This record gives sequence, C-alpha cells and structure tokens, in this order.
Amino acid sequence: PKDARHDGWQTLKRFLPYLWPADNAVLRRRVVGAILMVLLGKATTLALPFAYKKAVDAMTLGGGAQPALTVALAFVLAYALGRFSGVLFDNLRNIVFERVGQDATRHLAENVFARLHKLSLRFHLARRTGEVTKVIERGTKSIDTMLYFLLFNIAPTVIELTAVIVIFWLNFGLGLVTATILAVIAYVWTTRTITEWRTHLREKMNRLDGQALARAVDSLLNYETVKYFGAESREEARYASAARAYADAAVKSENSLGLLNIAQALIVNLLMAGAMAWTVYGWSQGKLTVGDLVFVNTYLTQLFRPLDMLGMVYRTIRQGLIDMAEMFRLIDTHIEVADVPNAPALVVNRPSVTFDNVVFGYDRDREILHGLSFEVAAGSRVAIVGPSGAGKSTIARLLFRFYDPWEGRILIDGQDIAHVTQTSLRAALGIVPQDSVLFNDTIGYNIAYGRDGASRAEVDAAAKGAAIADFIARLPQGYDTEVGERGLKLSGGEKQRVAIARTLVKNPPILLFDEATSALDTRTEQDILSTMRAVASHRTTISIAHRLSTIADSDTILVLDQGRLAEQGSHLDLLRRDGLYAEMWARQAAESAEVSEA
Amino acid sequence: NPKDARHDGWQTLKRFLPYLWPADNAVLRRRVVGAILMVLLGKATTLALPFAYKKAVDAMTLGGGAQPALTVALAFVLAYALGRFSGVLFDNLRNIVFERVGQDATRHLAENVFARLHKLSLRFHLARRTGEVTKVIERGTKSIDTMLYFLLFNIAPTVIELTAVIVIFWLNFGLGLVTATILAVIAYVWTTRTITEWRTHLREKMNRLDGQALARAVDSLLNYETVKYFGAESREEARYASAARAYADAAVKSENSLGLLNIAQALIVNLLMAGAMAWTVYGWSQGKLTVGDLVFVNTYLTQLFRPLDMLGMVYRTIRQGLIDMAEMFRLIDTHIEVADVPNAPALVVNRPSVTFDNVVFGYDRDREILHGLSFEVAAGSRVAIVGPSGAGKSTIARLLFRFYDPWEGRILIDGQDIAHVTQTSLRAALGIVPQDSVLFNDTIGYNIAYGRDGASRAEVDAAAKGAAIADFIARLPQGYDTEVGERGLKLSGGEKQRVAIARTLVKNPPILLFDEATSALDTRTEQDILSTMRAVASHRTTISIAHRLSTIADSDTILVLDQGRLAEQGSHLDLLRRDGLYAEMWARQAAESAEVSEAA
Ligand SMILES: N[C@@H](CCC(=O)N[C@@H](CS)C(=O)NCC(=O)O)C(=O)O
Ligand SMILES: N[C@@H](CCC(=O)N[C@@H](CS)C(=O)NCC(=O)O)C(=O)O
Ligand SMILES: CCCCCCCCCCCC[N+](C)(C)[O-]
Ligand SMILES: CCCCCCCCCCCC[N+](C)(C)[O-]
Ligand SMILES: CCCCCCCCCCCC[N+](C)(C)[O-]
Ligand SMILES: CCCCCCCCCCCC[N+](C)(C)[O-]
Repeated sequence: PKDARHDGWQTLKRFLPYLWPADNAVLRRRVVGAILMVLLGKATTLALPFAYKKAVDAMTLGGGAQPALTVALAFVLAYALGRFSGVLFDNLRNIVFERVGQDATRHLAENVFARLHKLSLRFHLARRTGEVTKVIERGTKSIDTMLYFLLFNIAPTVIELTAVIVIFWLNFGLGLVTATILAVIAYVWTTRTITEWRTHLREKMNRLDGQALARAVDSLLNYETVKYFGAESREEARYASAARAYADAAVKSENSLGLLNIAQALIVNLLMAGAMAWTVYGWSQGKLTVGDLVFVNTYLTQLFRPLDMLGMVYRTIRQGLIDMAEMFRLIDTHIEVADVPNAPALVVNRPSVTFDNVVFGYDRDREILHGLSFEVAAGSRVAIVGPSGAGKSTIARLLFRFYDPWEGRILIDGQDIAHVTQTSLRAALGIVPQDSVLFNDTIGYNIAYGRDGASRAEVDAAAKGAAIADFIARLPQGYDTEVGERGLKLSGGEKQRVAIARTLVKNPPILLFDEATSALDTRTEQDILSTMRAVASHRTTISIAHRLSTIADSDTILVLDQGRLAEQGSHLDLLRRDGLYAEMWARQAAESAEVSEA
Repeated sequence: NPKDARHDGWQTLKRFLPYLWPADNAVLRRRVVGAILMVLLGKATTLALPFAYKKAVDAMTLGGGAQPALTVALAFVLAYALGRFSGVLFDNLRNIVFERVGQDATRHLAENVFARLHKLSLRFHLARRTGEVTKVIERGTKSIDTMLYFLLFNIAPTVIELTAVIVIFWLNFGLGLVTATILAVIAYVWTTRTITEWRTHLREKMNRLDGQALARAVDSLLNYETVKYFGAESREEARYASAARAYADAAVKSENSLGLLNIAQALIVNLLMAGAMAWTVYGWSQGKLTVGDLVFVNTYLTQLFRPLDMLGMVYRTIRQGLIDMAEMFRLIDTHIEVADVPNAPALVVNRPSVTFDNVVFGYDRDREILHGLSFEVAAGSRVAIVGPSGAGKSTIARLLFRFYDPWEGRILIDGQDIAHVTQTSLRAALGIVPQDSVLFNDTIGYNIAYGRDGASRAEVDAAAKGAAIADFIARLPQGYDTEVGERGLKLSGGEKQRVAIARTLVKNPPILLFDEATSALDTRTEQDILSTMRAVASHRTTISIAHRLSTIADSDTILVLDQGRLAEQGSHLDLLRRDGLYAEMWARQAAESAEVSEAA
C-alpha cells in the first residue's frame, strides 16, 4: 500500500480510487465513456492517413483520370471527415470526463480539509491569508493541469506510439520502426534535460519578479513617508534596478524556451528526412506506392504533435505529482490527540474541574507545569494568576485538550477528559480568549456560531446577555451586518462582547476567561467586567488574568509559581499571608501609581 | 494628437509603439529590425517548403522529365525536411532576438506609471492591502506580456501568411479556392470570437465561485482554534463543501464550452479542407493540376490554420491585455494636483522662519477647515499648535510638506512662498515625527538611513544614539541588519517612534515637526520619548501639534486654534492667566487624568 517507492506511481495509484469512486456509478460510466472516446478517437486518427494514401494511390494507379476520379474524391472526403471526427471524439472525451475530474479533486481537497481539522494545533496555523491563498491556488491549478496532461496527452500518445510501432512494423522498415523509436527516445530525453534547466531559470525569474514587485508595493503603501523624505527618485531607482534584474532573468528563461523548440525540431526533422527519403527509395524499387510517402509523413506529424508540448507537460506533471503527494502526506500525518476507542460521552452533572499532578510542556525540551494540582468547586468564581514562569497560559489549552499532559490528568466532574469524546468535553466548556476573532460573515453568523442549530431568538438573547444588543440594533442591517474584513470593523470591546455572546449561545456549565480583558483599554475593561460577572452567574468560572485587581472579587484565587500551585485563597487571605500574591499585588499597585504620576 | 482619438485598442497600441521603437536606444531598434527579418525569412521558408513536397510527389508520378526520379524526389524530400527545421529555427530566433525589446518596453511602461503614481495626490490614499494589489499587478503583468507576444508573434505572422496564401492560391488555382478559404477564415474568426465572449463570461463566474470556496477554506484554517472551541469541524466541512460544489459546477460548464469551440473550429476547417482537396483532385482529372498539387494545397491549409488553433485564447488575452494597458495609460494621463511651477527656484533657508499668511483650505471644496489662519513661527523657537476638535490643526503638517495647496493665502519659509519653489528643496527643509510611523520591509538600519540618500554607517549610528534606540539595536542578534516592518520583527510604538526620530536626525533638517508624535504611545513611553524629542529639537525650529497640552506646556509659545483660526497665542502661564480657551482645555484635561488616576 503506502509501503512503496513513493514515486509518481504511488501518488497516482493512491489517486486512482478518486477517479473510479465505487461510491458513484454515474461517474464510473462517465469514465468508461471517456475511455471509449479515447479509443474511437485514436482509431479515427490512425485510419484517416490511410484514406489520404489511397486517394494519392488512385491518382497514380494510374493510366488516366478514369474511374479513379470517383475513388480519389471519395477518399479525400473520407480523410477530411476523419479529421473532423477525430477532433469531435477528443472534445467529447474531455466533456464526458470533466465532471469525474472535478469530483475527484474536490473529494481530495475535502479529505485534506477534514484531516487538517483533526490535526494538532502545534502546526501553528498562523500565517498570511494572501500567501496561503496563493499557495492553494497555485497548487489546485497544478493538480488540475497535471491530471489533464496525464489523461489526455501522455496516455493517448502512448497508445498512438504503440499503434504506429505496430503499423510501421507490418507495412515498412523495419528500419522505419527503429528510426522512429530512436527519434522518440532522443526527443524525450532532450526535452527532459532542457526542461530541468528551464525550470531552474523559471524559478530564478519568479523570485526576481517577486522582489521588484515587493519594492514597488512597499513604496506605494509608504507614499507618505516617501514624500516626507522627498525620496521619489530614490524609490524609482530602487524599483528600476530590481526590474532590470527581473527582465534579465526573464530574457534568459524565454530564450531557453527557444533552444528547447529548436532542439525538438532538429530531432523531429532528422526523423522526417530519414523516413521520407527511405520511403521514396522504397518507392523507386516498386516496393511502396507514392501514397506511402504521404502516409508516413502524416503518421509522423500526427505522432509528434502532442509531443510538441512535452516540456511544459513534463514540468506540469512533475509539479502536480509533487503537490498531490503533499496532499496525501497531510492525510497520512498522525493525530496527536485522539479519542480512546469507544470513548463515552462526558456527562456533566456537577461542574468541578480538577488538575491532578499535571506535568506538561509544548515541547519535550521545555517543561512548563511540573506537577500542577488544584481543585475548582462547581459553581465557584476562581482566578488563576502568577508571575512569568507560572505556566497559567497552558490551562485553557489543556482543559480543551488541545494537548494531553505528559503526566497526570484533568478531570471534569469525576471524569478524566482524556477518556471521553473530545466533542462532549468541548461541548461542556466556554471560552472568551484574549484576541477574539470574527469570521468573514454577518454578526449573526458570528454569534450563532456558539451552537450548531442556534435560532435568531437565541442570538438576540445572547447578544442581550453580552450587552451588545443595542449596538447591533443601531446598525442598518442589524444582525445581518457583515463584519471582519471586508466588513464593518468592531472595537475591541464590541469584539469581546461578540465572543461573550457566542459563549452564551453555547451556554456551557464551565466558562473560562482567558486573559479576556488583556487587550482592552481601562474603561473598556471595567465596563466588560460587570458583563462578565453577570455572565458567570450559574457557571463554574475560571479567569486567567495578568492584572490582579480585575480578579480580586473572586471566590478564591489560585496562585501559580514555577508550574505548581504556590498559594491559595481569597484576595484578603492572600494579602494577609504576605506571600507571592501580596508582592505581585503591591508591585502592580505601585506601578498603577507611577503611571498616574505622569 | 494621438490622445485626441477614439478610446479603443488601436489607440492603446499606437501609444505603446514608441516603447517598442525607443529612438533612445538604437540597439533595440536593430533588434526589432532583426526580428522582423526573422518573420520574413520564416514565412518565406514555410511558404517554400510545401512546393518542395509538391515537386517530390510530382517527380514520382511524372518521371517523364524529372529523371532520375529517385534523385529528384530524394533531393526534394530533404529540401522539405530542412525547410521545416529552418522555419522553426527562424521563429525561435525572432523570439530570442525580440525578447529584450519586449521586456524593456514593458519595464519602461511600468517605470513610467510608478513615477506618475508617486507624483499623484495624497487624497487617492494609496495605502491599501499588499496581497490584493500584488495579485492584481501579477495578473496584469502576465496579461500585458501574453497580449504582446500573441500580437507580435501570432496575429501579425498569420496576417502575413494569410495574404501570401491568398496571392499564391490566386496565381495558381481557383479562384474558387481563394474565395472558399477567405470565407472559411471569416467564418472561423467570427465563430471563435462569438463563442469566446460566452466562454469568458463563464470563466469569470467560475473564478468568482473559486475565490469564495477558497476564502471559506482559508478562514476556517486560520481560525482553527475557534473552530475547535465550538466543535464546528463538521459545520466548516459542510460549509466548504457547498461552495466547492458550486465551483465544480461552474468549472464543468466552463471547460465544456472549450470542447464546443474546438468542435465548431474543426467543422469550419474541415469543410474547407474537403472542398479544397476535392476541387484540387477534380482539377487534376482535367489535366489542369498535378497530383503533387493536392499535397501542396492540403499542406498550405493546415499550415494556415495551425496558429488559428489558438484563436480563442489569443482573442481573450489580447483583449484583456489591451484593457490593462489602457488602465496604465489612464494613470499616466491623470493630472497632478501639486506640481512645481515652471523653472521653480530652490527654497533657500538662511533663517528658518515659518509663516501662515491668511490660509484658507479644506480637503474637499464643500468643507472648508481653515478660514484665514495666520501665524508666525520665529526662527529657532519651539512652538506648539493646539486646539479643540474643529481647529484644523491636523492640516498644518500636510500643508507644510505641500501635500496640498491653500485655496487662498500662502505659506512661507524664510520669506519664500512654498508654492513657488521646488518641492524637493522644500521637503529637504522639513523633518517630521508623525503619529504613526511606518517602516519599510527592510532592515532597521535601512529604515534609519532612509533619512538621507547617501547615509553612512556612522551617521546612522549617531542618529540611533540620539534617538536612544542604539542600545535596543545592539541587543538584536542581527543588529542593524535585522529585518523589520510586517514580514519582519515587530517594534513597539516607542521603538518605531524612536526609529522616526533617528530618521530625521540623519536628515538633519533646519525645521522639525512633531505631528501628534506621542499620541499613540502609552503614558510612560510618552514621558520617556518626550525627553528624547526635546534633545533633538535643540537648535531647530520646532512645531509640535499635540492633543494633550501637558506634553507641550514647556513651549516657547503656544498657538491655539479655534474654528480654523488663531484664537489664542502665548506662553503656557500667560494662557492660563487669560482664562480663555487654552485654560478651559487645560482644566478639562487635568480633570480627566485625575479621574483616570482615581480608578486604580
Ligand atoms: N515545445 C514546448 C512547448 C511549446 C508551446 O508552449 N507552444 C504553444 C502552446 S502548447 C505556446 O505556448 N505558444 C504558441 C507558439 O508560439 O507556438 C515544450 O515542449 O514545452
Ligand atoms: N481552439 C481553442 C483552444 C486552443 C488551445 O488551448 N490550444 C493549446 C494551447 S496551450 C492546448 O492547450 N491544447 C490542448 C491539448 O491539445 O491538450 C482556442 O482557439 O483557443
Ligand atoms: C479542486 C482542486 C483541489 C486540490 C487541492 C490542492 C491544493 C494544493 C496545495 C499544494 C501545496 C504544496 N507545496 C508546499 C509543495 O507547495
Ligand atoms: C496599481 C497598478 C499600477 C502598478 C504599476 C507599478 C509598477 C511596478 C509593478 C509592475 C511590474 C512589476 N513586475 C511584475 C513586472 O515585476
Ligand atoms: C507594464 C506592466 C505592469 C502591469 C500592471 C498591472 C495592470 C492591471 C490593472 C488593473 C486594472 C483593472 N482592469 C484593467 C483589470 O480592469
Ligand atoms: C495548507 C494548504 C494545503 C491544504 C488545502 C486545503 C483544502 C481545500 C483547498 C481549497 C481548494 C480551492 N478550490 C480550487 C477548490 O476552489
């Protein structure tokens, strides 16, 4: 299976079930019809040169223009109709097959999409929208062009080349056969080597192009700064040098295309000269008719027409196979966090959260939690704080099981979250993260995202609870207002309110505020804190905060130091104990004073 | 005037022609001539080679006077093969010879537009998204290149060959042959064009559906965490799938139409082939034509219609190219709001005073902001300009750098109207630390050296020191060679502002503007950077435009604007004593900070 050479053959054999689905009957029928079109088309293009030969034969055999006019007429007509029929068959196979192609590449993409959602967070999917888009565009284009060239150029040419070998064998040579075979081998080898060199030149050109373009764009988007320093000539010279470098590379890349074409024509035309001279010589001895000259010439040109593109074809097919392999690699990549076999659903009857001796790090060379243990009572409002090495920033990710502990475990109610389904576990948890993100869609879509079947009543209710309802009401399109980019831009508080609303639609027993106010300004922070407190009403709530004053009203505060639970208690108990929390508090307090001094 | 004409493809091409025939270079003109010569050799060759095939066939079938016919036929078969190879050689040689001319032409067009865009007004607000603009420019470049290649190396050669075939068919056949082929070419072009219009519309729909499916997929992938938090994997999968199906449907229709165009084309071509060949054989029957004539006619027709096999695509590309190029020329034609007057002298700053003399201005003609603003900034003084929300203070710097001109009134530096001097000297006299400094996608050292064209490593080190960012840079692993901006290391607000300060230090202008320089900063960063700003403002004329009065309280004098005019002027203490607009503002601002300080 996967236990193979990992060449194009493996990738292709892997792709084969997509083309011959065994899910879909209609598509299989389409495949068969396309293959029939290939065969009819080839039979037609192989037959038509014979008709041309006979027409010439009739006009040379040959005392006069006698009953032979009728014969010659019939045969040229057969030839022309043959040409049209060949093209008709080719275009009909493309037309029949196209749906199969489209479904196959769609299903491949969907499989990759699904596996990517199953894969680990640590792949760190944080990148540029335009760049990933450019990569995906280039790649889909790649796989499509490859697929088309393999099925509809290379394969028909293999059939045709074999047929020409047999026919040339039975009717000529067999010096003809070896001559053509050598011509084809020299042709492919030359095209291949020249193409490898060409692909390198292309890559250099593409890079230089990107550089000239980047300079131009950076300049235009910094028009103000350029004016401030009167730097127009400078930026112009800067674009110009880059542009020249690009143009030089482009001239080389294109010229190499000229060289490939010339090499190809040399090979074809040596073959043509040889075949035709030899055919004429065979004519002189009465072995071959004059029509044979026409016949061989047509067979050779027809054979070498698809090979006119072989370079591009080669490049394309190669790249496609690469890209497709990349796809399959993702599908194969193993999943770090998985449900255990026959994992039960998590049943939340009493929403306690337990960390039991948790040892964890994102990477095995940097341990962060060194045996963290704590208990959060059901329905309590708890805070988790600490200085720079505490490891509090792992809590949310562990609770949602983005990762597993190296040692120890997390429990919700009485149950190890590692032994339940990921879906039930996440169904029980709400989060308002530090940087809330909006989908490129309406505000209603964004709020309703909290639960799958969320009704507009639920959206209104959540928006009310998050106290963002009025702001939406004063929008012309209300809930149907598009947001994100390209959409309406929300303030930080408005975004955090959309996130809160989203979690309200979910209505989870356990709610986490994960540095929820850390990006907000002071007034925004203070405003949203009453909403958060209200929204924590009958939930078990865990708030991870940098700034202690924002969580001082907690039922209890867990203080972490060096990946372990250092101190525990109410804000007052902790101030009395005069330990780490008190120091932190004093420190922050002092700092708040200093800023106010200015 | 060539611009005084209909706005079509012909005009665009006529505009582009000087680029191809520079009259600056001569080397390139010689290259163009050489390329045209290769077109002619190539056409003579491809026209000549079928006669060689014809003769070879003629020799074999009429060996009466063409003897030894084996020798004659061999010679002709070899002439035919050599003719083919030679045709290809001539064609690739015209491409190879011309390519430099093409690249230079399009480079010069791009450079012309680039210069023009830097000349055009700020109000166009060119700052927009990088990826979108880049994708557009890539698409356009490919478009114009492809158009140029198809125009020069496909359409034009085919026009030459078509005329030649018409003449040759005329002289040796028909002339039913001539009319048949011409009608065929006409039917071919008309069919291809009309089918291509439909095809292009389908292509656009396909592309739009493609972009929507891709955007859904990308939004999901970059929001993997959110998708996880809400268990939305199935929803995202289904949401991608529906879009993907819409795209696949569009793609299927779009590809299928290509099959239709190919069939229509082959139908036309093959009617012409059947008729022409049948006619040639019938002419043979009457002793009018040789059998080699059949080979000759057939070969001529296939050679003719081979470039036309691409006519659909060609038509789509050339058209698109012509559109894109027109857009280029449109930008080049767009007029320049702010230009130097003819023969403008340099601004000569011997004593760097600044005057606003009765200035009336607005960004737009329906909304006037300054209503007769007048003030004098003494040479070497440090002054501030403050006011409430409609004061118009945010126009001052833009007017000084002459991003816009006054509707009425004028601005002077050292007694010289800045409207009447070269823009480059004027801007040479001015330094600015703006509210949001922007960095080039380049090294931090490049960004600092940007202050002056020939900036040495020493000048940069000195500026980094004066801006007090030198230590921060020293602690960078790559130092001055550290890449910054987007696509690079992220600097804090203070670090960026310090880079801006360092830039102006490298420039060393006589007049310095702080244009809300500290307004985006946090309080402590503001307090830190203010001492730096005071140091660099040492012996310069400094004008500080600030929202928060406490940051400018130490000014030599303060200009208070209200409603686009100068309401109040004087020292901070004098303004507090007058108990007017500045005092009110001062009190108000103090009050707010107190309340803010209260909320700890
Ligand atoms: N022979 C070259 C391909 C030649 C080629 O690309 N020809 C057509 C398209 S298939 C073209 O791009 N331009 C038409 C022409 O100038 O011949 C190769 O093997 O890659
Ligand atoms: N006849 C159509 C299509 C021509 C076409 O696409 N020709 C080459 C251009 S590179 C090609 O791709 N042929 C497809 C094939 O033979 O596989 C037109 O006039 O544009
Ligand atoms: C309908 C087409 C669906 C197929 C999906 C193909 C996307 C291609 C991405 C390949 C990227 C691989 N890489 C890194 C080598 O560029
Ligand atoms: C916004 C459209 C106008 C952009 C023109 C500016 C010229 C620089 C980029 C165009 C050509 C660069 N390229 C792609 C050939 O390297
Ligand atoms: C000379 C090379 C520079 C190429 C610049 C790209 C041109 C594209 C202009 C886009 C304008 C919109 N349009 C023409 C597609 O309708
Ligand atoms: C990170 C890139 C590799 C995986 C790509 C994700 C699969 C879905 C890609 C969407 C394909 C776009 N198209 C052509 C179907 O519209």
